[PDB]
Amino acid sequence: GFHTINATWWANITLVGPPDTPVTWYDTQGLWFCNGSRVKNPQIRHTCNDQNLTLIHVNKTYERTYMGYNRQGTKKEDYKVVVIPPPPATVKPQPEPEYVFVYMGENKTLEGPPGTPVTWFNQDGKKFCEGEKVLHPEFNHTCDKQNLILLFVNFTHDGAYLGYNHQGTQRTHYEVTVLDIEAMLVTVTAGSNLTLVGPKAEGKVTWFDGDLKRPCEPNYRLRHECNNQNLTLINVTKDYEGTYYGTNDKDEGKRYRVKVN
Amino acid sequence: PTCDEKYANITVDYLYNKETKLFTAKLNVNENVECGNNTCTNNEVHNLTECKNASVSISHNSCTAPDKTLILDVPPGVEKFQLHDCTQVEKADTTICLKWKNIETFTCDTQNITYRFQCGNMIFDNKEIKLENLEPEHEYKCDSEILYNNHKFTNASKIIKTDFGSPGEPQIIFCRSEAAHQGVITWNPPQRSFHNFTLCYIKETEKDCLNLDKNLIKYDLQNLKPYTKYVLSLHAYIIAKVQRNGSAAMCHFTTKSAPPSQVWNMTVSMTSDNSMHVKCRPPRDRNGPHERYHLEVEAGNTLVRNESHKNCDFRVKDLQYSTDYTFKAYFHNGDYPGEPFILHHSTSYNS
Amino acid sequence: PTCDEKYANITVDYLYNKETKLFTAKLNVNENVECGNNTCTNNEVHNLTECKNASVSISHNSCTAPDKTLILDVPPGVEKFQLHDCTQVEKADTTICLKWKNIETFTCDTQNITYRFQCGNMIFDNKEIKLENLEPEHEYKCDSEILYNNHKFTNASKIIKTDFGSPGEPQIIFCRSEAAHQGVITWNPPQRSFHNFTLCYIKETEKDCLNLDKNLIKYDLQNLKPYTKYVLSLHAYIIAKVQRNGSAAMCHFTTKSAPPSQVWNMTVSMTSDNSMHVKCRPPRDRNGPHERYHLEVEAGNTLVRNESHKNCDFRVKDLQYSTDYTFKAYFHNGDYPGEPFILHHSTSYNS
Ligand SMILES: *[C@@H]1O[C@H](CO)[C@@H](O[C@@H]2O[C@H](CO)[C@@H](O[C@@H]3O[C@H](CO)[C@@H](O)[C@H](O)[C@@H]3O)[C@H](O)[C@H]2NC(C)=O)[C@H](O)[C@H]1NC(C)=O
Ligand SMILES: *[C@@H]1O[C@H](CO)[C@@H](O[C@@H]2O[C@H](CO)[C@@H](O)[C@H](O)[C@H]2NC(C)=O)[C@H](O)[C@H]1NC(C)=O
Ligand SMILES: *[C@@H]1O[C@H](CO)[C@@H](O[C@@H]2O[C@H](CO)[C@@H](O)[C@H](O)[C@H]2NC(C)=O)[C@H](O)[C@H]1NC(C)=O
Ligand SMILES: *[C@@H]1O[C@H](CO)[C@@H](O[C@@H]2O[C@H](CO)[C@@H](O)[C@H](O)[C@H]2NC(C)=O)[C@H](O)[C@H]1NC(C)=O
Ligand SMILES: *[C@@H]1O[C@H](CO)[C@@H](O[C@@H]2O[C@H](CO)[C@@H](O)[C@H](O)[C@H]2NC(C)=O)[C@H](O)[C@H]1NC(C)=O
Ligand SMILES: *[C@@H]1O[C@H](CO)[C@@H](O[C@@H]2O[C@H](CO)[C@@H](O)[C@H](O)[C@H]2NC(C)=O)[C@H](O)[C@H]1NC(C)=O
Ligand SMILES: *[C@@H]1O[C@H](CO)[C@@H](O[C@@H]2O[C@H](CO)[C@@H](O)[C@H](O)[C@H]2NC(C)=O)[C@H](O)[C@H]1NC(C)=O
Ligand SMILES: *[C@@H]1O[C@H](CO)[C@@H](O)[C@H](O)[C@H]1NC(C)=O
Ligand SMILES: *[C@@H]1O[C@H](CO)[C@@H](O)[C@H](O)[C@H]1NC(C)=O
Ligand SMILES: *[C@@H]1O[C@H](CO)[C@@H](O)[C@H](O)[C@H]1NC(C)=O
Ligand SMILES: *[C@@H]1O[C@H](CO)[C@@H](O)[C@H](O)[C@H]1NC(C)=O
Ligand SMILES: *[C@@H]1O[C@H](CO)[C@@H](O)[C@H](O)[C@H]1NC(C)=O
Repeated sequence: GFHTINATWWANITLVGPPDTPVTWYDTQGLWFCNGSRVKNPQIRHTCNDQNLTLIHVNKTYERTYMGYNRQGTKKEDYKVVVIPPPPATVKPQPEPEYVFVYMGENKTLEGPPGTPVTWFNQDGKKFCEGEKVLHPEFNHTCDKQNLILLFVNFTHDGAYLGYNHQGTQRTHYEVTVLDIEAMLVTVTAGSNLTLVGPKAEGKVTWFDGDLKRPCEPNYRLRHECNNQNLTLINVTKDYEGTYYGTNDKDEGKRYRVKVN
Repeated sequence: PTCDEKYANITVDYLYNKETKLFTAKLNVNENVECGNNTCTNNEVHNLTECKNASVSISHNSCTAPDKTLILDVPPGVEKFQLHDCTQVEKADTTICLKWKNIETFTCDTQNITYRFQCGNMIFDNKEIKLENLEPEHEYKCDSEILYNNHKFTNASKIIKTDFGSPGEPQIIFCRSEAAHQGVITWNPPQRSFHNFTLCYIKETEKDCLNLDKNLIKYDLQNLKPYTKYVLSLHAYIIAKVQRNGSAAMCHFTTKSAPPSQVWNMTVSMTSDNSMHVKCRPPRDRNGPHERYHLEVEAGNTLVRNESHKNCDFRVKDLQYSTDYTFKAYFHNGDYPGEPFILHHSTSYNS
Repeated sequence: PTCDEKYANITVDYLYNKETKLFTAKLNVNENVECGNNTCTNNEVHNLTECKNASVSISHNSCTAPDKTLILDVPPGVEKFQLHDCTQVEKADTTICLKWKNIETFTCDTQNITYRFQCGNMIFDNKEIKLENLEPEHEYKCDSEILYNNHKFTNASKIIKTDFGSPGEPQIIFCRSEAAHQGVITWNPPQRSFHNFTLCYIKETEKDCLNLDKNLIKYDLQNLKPYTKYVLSLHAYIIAKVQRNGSAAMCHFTTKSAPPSQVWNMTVSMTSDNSMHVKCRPPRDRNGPHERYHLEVEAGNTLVRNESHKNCDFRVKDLQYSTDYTFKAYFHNGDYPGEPFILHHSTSYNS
């Protein structure tokens, strides 16, 4: 008959079908799941047998009603499989950045996070080190599987350094000092006009949103006014809340988080 | 002394018994009411049918003659109404909906039925109530009563707890790409609770999305079109009964240049004895800021002619009669020349 | 006074006997009356022939001459009236019909005959009575009286059972076609009584119906033309005295796509010493939302030319003198590549 099964996340839940094998397992929407022992629609992780079905690593997309039928189709077994999410977990913050002062003409060793290899980046957005191999040789630095050694520290070696593991779960943050575009949060009153300033006057401006549809394109669901430099919002409603990123072809962009009062 | 006026302002309360589904009338008088026609022991009258008038003589020992009779009707319906939570799932964090559903029909008219709601410090008079802008993660309780002829006979309390919502937001430290197909995106996890870090990347036309674990903070994107701008939006999403996505942090980067693909529409035509016209279309993937086409003419695997032009239109002349030359045309975007496309063509002769 | 005046307003009651098929007439008087010629003991007279005038004399010891003369008209036979059920089979689910027929004629005239019918709370005066708006699966009771000149002489009653009918309505759970030739339709049995199901599939050309047992809940259509839309109508029917099928459920779905067949009449003709003209007709089974043609020209079992045209019209120029060429042309629907059509031809030329 009709049964309700809750289970938990990442649980291999087994649904028992009617007798008189073979059996077919379908859904109400119309997505084929199981045809006898053979499996159909591999994009959904599950396995089939002559009578029963098994779902592996269930999640939100599995919250539906599965119907199993015998060979003759005279009997039905409906199971309403829902998924209860686990309690939310608070992610532990990454280690706080620390400051290191290096004198001129000295070689400084910085320890990476445990777990080789250690990947080292800088604040300006360049790949300083990827494992043992060293990129950007002009900066005169070396890198083993664990640490990063700056040789003949410059006056321009001052800056931020980030060290990550192979999986990137952990992070270390250093600020090396040589010794001798923030997002804008805008609150807009409903039913008013909002002006957003884009990039410089040299180049066309392209806008994107969280919904991933360009606001300036025609037939947009929200009214707008796009020019080569600024964006105008007319009669702002509640649906205008979100984030809008405007960038030109010269690799210059700004992000505005619009919240409606 | 006189019973006529003493009980003129009496009050009658009606109680519904489910086991017998019957009505009991109780007089709000401390002293005993005694009757001879119907059983009215103590101060309660039993076995009364709804929507029917009954006559009962009311008298007391303290008050002497004359006597009097009272007429009573019974319209109160108790238990056919059930309280239901009509809260919308998409806005369950700050909105609480309470409704009353009737399951059994009754002979009572709706014009004499009222609903009163006491939710904490709020009082409402409506059959269905809505509450907006309620603080999340607070478990409240509210009482609802049904009044007939301005009397309390049905009341029900219900406890409602709000759901999770509004996660985020991630703080993208930096996004870039120092390789033709490899890009690096680095962010930080939001302080508030979230589940699994949905990240989307969009090129000029195409767009794709994926999910990342709550632990890792650095990600690398592969199979990226060289010299193509990409915009990435990352938002930490939690899975309630309705998935709450939260605000999204956006970043953009352009991939480094790479050698282009082969030239397209390599067309060669013969016009004169040793003059050949070679023209072609630009390659599908430019992978460079500049435009340039280089055509080399060889004979017997020996380079003998080499020309370059910003447009694919080359003329070949001054060649031996009936000789199988090889034309190799390639694209030089400025940094990394592309792989050449080679064809074989023969000449004509002298009159 | 006189017997004629005393018994002027005398009344007579007639009782019918089926064993003798005779009417006995009784005078509604208390005192005993004696008759001269015919014996009339007490107040009843027997052996009276139907539809014949009878003259009788009424007198009493308390009244003098003249004697009362009474004329009696005997009503016709009771058995000559028959009750017939005129209910139509097609409308037996909501209509009941009753009729009175006179199989055997009688000398009595038909002008003074009254038929009064009563079904439930409805009373009518007509020979044929018809009632509509009847709930299925119910039994009704009717009675009727037949009066001769507004004098009751026949009574009858009957019970009619309402035939079951109008089943349904089945609800289709879903319909789909995930394969190239297989489609799955799943429904739900109706609540009311039913026997079997009828499922009709209609396409752009033909419509065909099939019958299914009540036990079956799912069906799998097979041997279907790929990439075609079918509309399926399902209705449960019950074999009553006449077949009753209720309101149907309608759905529509299209199958998947399969590789197309080979092209037709791929004509190949000579154009010059190094050019060839290739044409072909579109395949009968498009099996796709797009039309495209791909041609591959090979020499010595080695591909040397690849072309793609929207129509089957290809020119093969700049070839080699005195050598063979194989043309493989196929139709592409945008989803699957069909079986190529292959031909061989020799460029039999010499400079
Ligand atoms: C200090 O670090 C800088 C790098 O940040 C090194 O000096 C200068 O590096 C810049 C940037 O790469 C060089 O400019 C470019 O370099 C190469 C050729 O060297 C080429 O890409 C360009 O033509 C351009 O010139 C610059 O030449 C270089 N200068 C010197 C004197 O090396 C430097 O090695 C570090 N150390 C010290 C002690 O300055
Ligand atoms: C549920 O069973 C599946 C199948 O065994 C497990 O998921 C992975 O499935 C692949 C493909 O069959 C196997 O190669 C892997 O070994 C399986 N993973 C593991 C960790 O064994 C899945 O783990 C099972 N889930 C539970 C909770 O036991
Ligand atoms: C369903 O799975 C079966 C295998 O279990 C696939 O192969 C069919 O197997 C049955 C017996 O189980 C044979 O009678 C058929 O001839 C097989 N081939 C078919 C139906 O094409 C089968 O292909 C799978 N799909 C369907 C729709 O039955
Ligand atoms: C949810 O579970 C499914 C089980 O199939 C995981 O697999 C993906 O499911 C989506 C949605 O149907 C498909 O589009 C993908 O093709 C499936 N495979 C892969 C490799 O992504 C899915 O990853 C799970 N989602 C999570 C854990 O967020
Ligand atoms: C499918 O499920 C059925 C029903 O559970 C299995 O049949 C029996 O299941 C019980 C469960 O307690 C086992 O103890 C028995 O041993 C099972 N009997 C047999 C004959 O298998 C059945 O095994 C499952 N698998 C298949 C392939 O049908
Ligand atoms: C920093 O490291 C550099 C690179 O190894 C050192 O420079 C070399 O020093 C060695 C001896 O240790 C010499 O043999 C090399 O000739 C040096 N290389 C150059 C290019 O000059 C440097 O001495 C280290 N500095 C400190 C302070 O330890
Ligand atoms: C309806 O109101 C009655 C009182 O008229 C409530 O009954 C009391 O409930 C509390 C707990 O909420 C108990 O401690 C008391 O003993 C109950 N009786 C009295 C006389 O106070 C009742 O809870 C309310 N709600 C419902 C659903 O009946
Ligand atoms: C799933 O949870 C519901 C909650 O109402 C419960 O009724 C049902 O029995 C559960 N099913 C299981 C544990 O299989
Ligand atoms: C998020 O996805 C990861 C990786 O698959 C998994 O371990 C984790 O349980 C998921 N979190 C939730 C809340 O489902
Ligand atoms: C959140 O992500 C889900 C899953 O992709 C999507 O269906 C939904 O539209 C997104 N937005 C909101 C507001 O839930
Ligand atoms: C060919 O000639 C161009 C100038 O026309 C020159 O830049 C180039 O180096 C020459 N060689 C090749 C191999 O392109
Ligand atoms: C429904 O029943 C009628 C007879 O009552 C029959 O003529 C008709 O064909 C049936 N319709 C079907 C089977 O679709």
